[PDB]
Amino acid sequence: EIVLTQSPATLSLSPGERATLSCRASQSVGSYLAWYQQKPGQAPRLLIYDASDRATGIPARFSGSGSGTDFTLTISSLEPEDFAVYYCQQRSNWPPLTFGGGTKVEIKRTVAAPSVFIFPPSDEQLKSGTASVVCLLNNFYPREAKVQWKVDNALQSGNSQESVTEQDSKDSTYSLSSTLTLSKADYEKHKVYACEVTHQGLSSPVTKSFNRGE
Amino acid sequence: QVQLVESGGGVVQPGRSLRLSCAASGFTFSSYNMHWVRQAPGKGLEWVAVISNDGSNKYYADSVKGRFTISRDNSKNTLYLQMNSLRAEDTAVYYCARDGRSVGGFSGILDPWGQGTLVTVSSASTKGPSVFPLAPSSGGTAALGCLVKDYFPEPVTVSWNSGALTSGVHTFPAVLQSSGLYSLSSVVTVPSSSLGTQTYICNVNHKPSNTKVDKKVEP
Amino acid sequence: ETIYNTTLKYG
Repeated sequence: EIVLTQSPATLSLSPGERATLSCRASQSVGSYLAWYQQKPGQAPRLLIYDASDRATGIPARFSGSGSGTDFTLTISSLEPEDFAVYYCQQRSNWPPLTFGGGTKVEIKRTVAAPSVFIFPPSDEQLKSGTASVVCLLNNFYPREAKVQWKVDNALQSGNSQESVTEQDSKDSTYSLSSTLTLSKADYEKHKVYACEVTHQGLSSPVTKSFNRGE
Repeated sequence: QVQLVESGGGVVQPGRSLRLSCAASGFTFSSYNMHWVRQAPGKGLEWVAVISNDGSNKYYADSVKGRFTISRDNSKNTLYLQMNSLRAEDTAVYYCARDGRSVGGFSGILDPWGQGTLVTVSSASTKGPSVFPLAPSSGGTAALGCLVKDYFPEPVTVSWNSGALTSGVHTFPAVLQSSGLYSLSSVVTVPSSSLGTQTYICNVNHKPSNTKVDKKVEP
Repeated sequence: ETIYNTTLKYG
């Protein structure tokens, strides 16, 4: 199949700035390259087809160019509604029709270090027989962050799950929640529960911890 | 006025079958080839299948060959996707999309797309959540929340103080546990000085199980 | 409406 590679994976820009998105094909697709926009919570929408032709009703700020293996999508001046995900798609050699992996256009802002909070399992949950420890990283930017769980100073790996909010509508930050899950029996075998947070806005990692039963 | 409306998505057990429908309006359905495309949670777009205007020419992604069948009923303006031997990896929103008009074949231009229908491949049974407090631990800012644990299927909604509290609220995407049940947290940051005076209640609604919970969260 | 080039012929 034709492999399409989109770079960068994330573009961080301010409204009103020019946006340039790249798509590269593993072999020539001629001009048979289209671009789709996917806004949060919506289906994709055709923007550009045949490398450079705007679809019906697409504003003039969207343009495309390229042939062979190298293509670009340009938004001359970003509007608020343009912060979205963009996919390229080739129709030169198919089946299968193939898509690039997508480029997210996000709002750029100043670096913000997370505020960190740790929550022990509730007594209510412990009565039911399980223990969830939660670590919250609140309102940080950019989205790259690392959570390291430690249990009596043993680094935990593979036994936690995390998720991240979409960019905040007011301050353009992200937030992250991580849950470490243990049986009640294993939870009661250890004392010190710690969430260690690394982020480029922190001069050194921030650790929030508690001692079980205090 | 071209419109495509998918239906039929739901929970289906691994190895079982499900048929999706796409109802077309606002154009001459029999004149157009039609596609299915899918999008796994948090992932990109994957083309699934195409069918010619008259139903005679069909093609499929390698990942669904031998398991999925595309078909259409032009008299009913409906496109179908019969999905057999479903696998966890088939979990996705499924979109129908109209193939751009061309002479003598398929174009491979997808325009427009429907709103999608969600297929969840799972052995889990419907189960309402347990709702546990994330209790606040200075003249500064405190965090508190609700852990909405062990429910199935998605989705759940969470509000705070019946919608009166929205500033500083973060309700996170659920995660799928190895049990096959989901877990979600919803938090809010508030003034530490408010903890003795202000009541904080998270309002959880898991509509698939008709389960509503109002959970007061106290220090 | 737009008429596109065919990229996959019918059988």
